[PDB]
Amino acid sequence: ADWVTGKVTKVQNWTDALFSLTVHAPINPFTAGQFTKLGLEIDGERVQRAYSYVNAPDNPNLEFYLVTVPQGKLSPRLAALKPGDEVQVVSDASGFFVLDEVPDCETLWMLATGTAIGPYLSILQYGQDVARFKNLVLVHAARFAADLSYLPLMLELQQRYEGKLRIQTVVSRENVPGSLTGRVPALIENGELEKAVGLPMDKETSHVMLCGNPQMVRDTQQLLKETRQMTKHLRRRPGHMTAEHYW
Amino acid sequence: ADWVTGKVTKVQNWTDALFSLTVHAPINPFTAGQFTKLGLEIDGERVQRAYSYVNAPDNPNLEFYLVTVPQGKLSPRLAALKPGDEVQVVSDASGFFVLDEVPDCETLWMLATGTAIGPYLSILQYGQDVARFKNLVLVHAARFAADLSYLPLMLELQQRYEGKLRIQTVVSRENVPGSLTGRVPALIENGELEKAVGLPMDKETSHVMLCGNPQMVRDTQQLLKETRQMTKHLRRRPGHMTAEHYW
Ligand SMILES: Cc1cc2nc3c(=O)[nH]c(=O)nc-3n(C[C@H](O)[C@H](O)[C@H](O)COP(=O)(O)OP(=O)(O)OC[C@H]3O[C@@H](n4cnc5c(N)ncnc54)[C@H](O)[C@@H]3O)c2cc1C
Ligand SMILES: Cc1cc2nc3c(=O)[nH]c(=O)nc-3n(C[C@H](O)[C@H](O)[C@H](O)COP(=O)(O)OP(=O)(O)OC[C@H]3O[C@@H](n4cnc5c(N)ncnc54)[C@H](O)[C@@H]3O)c2cc1C
Ligand SMILES: [Ca+2]
Ligand SMILES: [Mg+2]
Ligand SMILES: [Mg+2]
Repeated sequence: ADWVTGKVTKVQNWTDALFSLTVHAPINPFTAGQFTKLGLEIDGERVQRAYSYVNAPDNPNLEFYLVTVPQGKLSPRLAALKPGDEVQVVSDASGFFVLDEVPDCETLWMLATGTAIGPYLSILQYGQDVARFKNLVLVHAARFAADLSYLPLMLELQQRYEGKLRIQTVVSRENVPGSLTGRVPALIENGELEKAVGLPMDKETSHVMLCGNPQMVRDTQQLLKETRQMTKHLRRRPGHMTAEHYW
Repeated sequence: ADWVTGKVTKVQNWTDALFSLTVHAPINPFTAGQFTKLGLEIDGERVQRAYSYVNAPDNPNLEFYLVTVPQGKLSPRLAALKPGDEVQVVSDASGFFVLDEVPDCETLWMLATGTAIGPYLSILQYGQDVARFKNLVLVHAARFAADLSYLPLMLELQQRYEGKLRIQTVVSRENVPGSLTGRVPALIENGELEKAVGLPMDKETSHVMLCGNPQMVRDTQQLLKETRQMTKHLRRRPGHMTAEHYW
């Protein structure tokens, strides 16, 4: 896994914990939805972690949306980077959370918690290989309204897609006009998410991508399996769900 | 002003300085765009200030979007209210920043700084008397992206308006994907706002509503007069610009 040297060109601090890095690095071409590994030297040793590309692959402004994990090894050090700093970038991207691995369906649902919205933003900004889906639905769940860092881009995407892309934000406990409140699995189970979006999530019409918090991913997959007869998708055994856990 | 007792039902703290109150109170009917006055007793005397309704006239959740003016007489005390607390509400709404005072035109531009987005949210949520406008453009200018409190609602509105409504964010003090950087008058003058929105601002096609900071309001009015032969609108001298300053 050889690497190249990236240079930080922008640091955007969204909240005390959330930031986006913009980096220029001579990486190889990647597929929208894939991740690389970013690395710094910590206590005399190379430390690296996976981070998804937020940018479309044809945009050389590499962008990563991160949360500072308390007591985390690498994230606080990435949080300390300034424009002009170097960071190590693995030159070939990894991952199967990509349209190439998503079967045709009427409605493609894309569920993310927190910083796990990245891969959907890469995919949606790139805008290729989506003609075969009638509907696209992006659901961003975060703890507070203040944590929904890509709403302006989301307004841009919604307009671009002319009604084909439907977007819904979810917050944990706040009452926020325009957002749903609560857990993604609970909002699926009680019908509120589907009512808000105005499209069903079911085996006949949907594929569901799930990205980020393992509890959200696990609980949602268990719910859809037990209550909607929806299965994990495999090349050899076609199904309805594609997942990428962030931990 | 004849008043009623409101009960705070919800308080949403957006930022250290921004908050929205929700109130139940037996007010008289109001026109979307109008304001009332909210009041508290401070050192033995009744103090009150004007606040625009954010809610549509048929929504009993009376909602006000406020900035805490540091050491302001009333706003810090309103920021201290908690659900269940009482607040004084004037029962007859005031103001002429309403669609019945807006002349027919092709594109209605709604410009607001900071908390002055309220009257537009009332108008757009009620969604009446807008058939007559081919285009609606809502420009929310704030200092930082963290200050754009109603983006989830704006995204909801943009979706339901099926392309009629265009939402544009402007942030003066940083660069955020999907936002325009700068101040409203400069961005009108240099074509950026019109470029970002995708529609012209001119005397043939436009009416412009302006709400909030008096410097934004007067600088913009002066620019459009000198530069685009657009004038302040009156019943007796029909023109292109409607204004409401917040101080
Ligand atoms: C494919 C993939 C893509 C990813 N993309 C991103 C991304 O784009 N942006 C991003 O911020 N992170 C992303 N992550 C997670 C990232 O790789 C790191 O795990 C994260 O930055 C924490 O690393 P650390 O060195 O600071 O903490 P560590 O010292 O490694 O401690 C991490 C421990 O905390 C946990 N952890 C990881 N993330 C969180 C979290 N948010 N909350 C609570 N615990 C957590 C796990 O339990 C882990 O064992 C991704 C992970 C994977 C597997
Ligand atoms: C018709 C009308 C509608 C209004 N609607 C709202 C609204 O919906 N939400 C809202 O937050 N304010 C609104 N305002 C302002 C509001 O009436 C008060 O002036 C404000 O809350 C500050 O009062 P205070 O007692 O805390 O400050 P004071 O002790 O009276 O000091 C006043 C100073 O506060 C500053 N200020 C006043 N209003 C604002 C503002 N909104 N943003 C930034 N600085 C300000 C000015 O610099 C002013 O000189 C509106 C004003 C008018 C005239
Ligand atoms: Ca009229
Ligand atoms: Mg809806
Ligand atoms: Mg645009």
